[PDB]
Amino acid sequence: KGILKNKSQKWDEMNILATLSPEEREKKRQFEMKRKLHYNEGLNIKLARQLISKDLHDD
Amino acid sequence: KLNIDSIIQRLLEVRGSKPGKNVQLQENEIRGLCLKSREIFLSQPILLELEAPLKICGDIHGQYYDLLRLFEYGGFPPESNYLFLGDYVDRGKQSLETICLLLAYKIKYPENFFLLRGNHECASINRIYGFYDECKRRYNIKLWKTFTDCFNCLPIAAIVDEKIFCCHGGLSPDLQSMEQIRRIMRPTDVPDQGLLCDLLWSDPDKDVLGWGENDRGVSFTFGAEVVAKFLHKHDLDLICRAHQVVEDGYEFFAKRQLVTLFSAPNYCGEFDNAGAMMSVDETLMCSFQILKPAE
Ligand SMILES: [Mn+2]
Repeated sequence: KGILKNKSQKWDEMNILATLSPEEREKKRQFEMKRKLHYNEGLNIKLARQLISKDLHDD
Repeated sequence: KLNIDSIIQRLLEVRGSKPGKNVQLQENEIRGLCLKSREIFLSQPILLELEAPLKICGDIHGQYYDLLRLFEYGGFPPESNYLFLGDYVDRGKQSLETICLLLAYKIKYPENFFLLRGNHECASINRIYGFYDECKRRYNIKLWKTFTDCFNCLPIAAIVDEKIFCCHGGLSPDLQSMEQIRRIMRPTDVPDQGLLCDLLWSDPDKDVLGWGENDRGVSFTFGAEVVAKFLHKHDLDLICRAHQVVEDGYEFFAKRQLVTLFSAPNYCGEFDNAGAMMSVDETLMCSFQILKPAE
């Protein structure tokens, strides 16, 4: 029985319970920076394109 | 003639093993998966309208062992229905096993198993962030080209019971009508700007009023009130997206009107985040199944 077609949304509050400090303030800042450093896919879009381009001009 | 049951069996054979055990499918089988899945994607809407119940997952990034842990927790198809938000390849060790199992399940249960496009399902990101290198090492560059062709046909967003809007990244300043998503033609590459780029690239940001610049150097950030207005206009209750690793696997935004889901725990051996999956039941009640970080 498929669910592809072509009610009001609530939260399981017992599940949110089951799953700020200045010392914790630091841990969060460091994660945020780690994450920003990691997400650099923007830096290399041009490069990737040129690589695809010349692999085509190979033939 | 493609043996889907055999493909799945073989991929599922490593279920008990230590993380990183490879599965070696045949080249032609992998092509088969791409061609058959591409066909199904093109035949279904680019904007999925779906019914609960279902499980929604965020980024996997080739963490195959963790993909198997998710199905273990949530139920292997068809025990449960699935919607994945993208980012299946890159970053991790086993992009191939990951996408192959997902493509195989797409083919086996085409109306109970769904895959959206992420920003990594794109040649401009794929060339560099691991997938190309993986295809070359284990098979050939031609296989990567085949995957690219498949990815270009992936659907872009889903609406669950007219209430939950799902896409990989988030909103777009250009998203005024759902019809604009429906009008996007496939196959298509991801543009550098505009609607399709934003749906896969944008981020929520607490400190931004309206639309702001994105540290990524692509697309935008959007504030809480932008989310609120959108839900109001389109008569929805929740935005569900992926795209950013978060410490507990999921994270709420804008008084719970948006949730970020990220399914790869211990993300690429660089973070020690948990991974989460969202269970949506028949009354649209949402709960979270957490994959804890390594003890
Ligand atoms: Mn992403």
